[PDB]
Amino acid sequence: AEKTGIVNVSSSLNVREGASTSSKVIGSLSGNTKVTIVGEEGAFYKIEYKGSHGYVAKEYIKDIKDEVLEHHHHHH
Repeated sequence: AEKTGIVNVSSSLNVREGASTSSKVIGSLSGNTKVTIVGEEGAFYKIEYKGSHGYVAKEYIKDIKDEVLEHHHHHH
């Protein structure tokens, strides 16, 4: 069951490849941007980053709810 967390920042959210507060930044994501979570580890959530696995703190994650959107958007 995949989970989507809503990003909440005053400017932007940094993405780390490790799990520490200052491990290694590989890029950043826009605010209110949804992130897919496949698991959790420590005080940080694991997400599927394009090219590898991104790690972010739970503090920048708010309102976590499932939302995979049913297939076939076109309504019969």
